[PDB]
Amino acid sequence: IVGGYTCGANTVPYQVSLNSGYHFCGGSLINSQWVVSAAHCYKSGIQVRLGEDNINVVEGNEQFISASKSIVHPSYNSNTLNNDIMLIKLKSAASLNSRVASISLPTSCASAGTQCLISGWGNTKSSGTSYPDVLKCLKAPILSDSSCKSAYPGQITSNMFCAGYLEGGKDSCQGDSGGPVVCSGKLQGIVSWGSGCAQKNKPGVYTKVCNYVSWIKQTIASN
Ligand SMILES: [Ca+2]
Repeated sequence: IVGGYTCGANTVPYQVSLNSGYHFCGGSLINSQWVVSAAHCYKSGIQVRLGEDNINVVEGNEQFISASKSIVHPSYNSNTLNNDIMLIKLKSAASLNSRVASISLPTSCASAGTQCLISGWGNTKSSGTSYPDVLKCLKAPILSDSSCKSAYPGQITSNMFCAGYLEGGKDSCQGDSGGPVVCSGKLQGIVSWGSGCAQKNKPGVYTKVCNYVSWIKQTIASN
């Protein structure tokens, strides 16, 4: 996250870190046994880390649970990043409390102008590299589809939205991918892609979760 603020420990209780020896992507806890992330974060050998603030220090609220199954969306396209969404089943259910909690799926899609919260452990610089150890947060609005398509001609599908600031300076970045975009208490987006981070006229692009609720629910019900 570039241009954000330190969230505070366990203030984003649905945020997960995906770990394969190191943090590589975020995700969101949607019930006691399932996480949603970005398909481009797929790899074998995932450990899901819940209850994290500092990802390099054991602070006492963590739960570390291995994945038993990963399911990339049937229509994910790695070249265009269309349908950039993946479900991960945990080997055992997490223990839910005030510091480790699920986030609700949306019943309706959010409109442009709605303010959302984006969070992650990704790079905090638009030029160069500095990775934080504690969770960072950013408040940002959903942009109109017309502004999004004007920023990224030929690249925005109906399964994507832009959020952020056309002036630049505040955005998600590398290492935030897979993490949550929460608006009015519901999961509306997944951190997916952008051109650099925090550049003028290049806001972040997010997977539009409301288009996937039926797939999510049916997949969980049968796996
Ligand atoms: Ca920790």
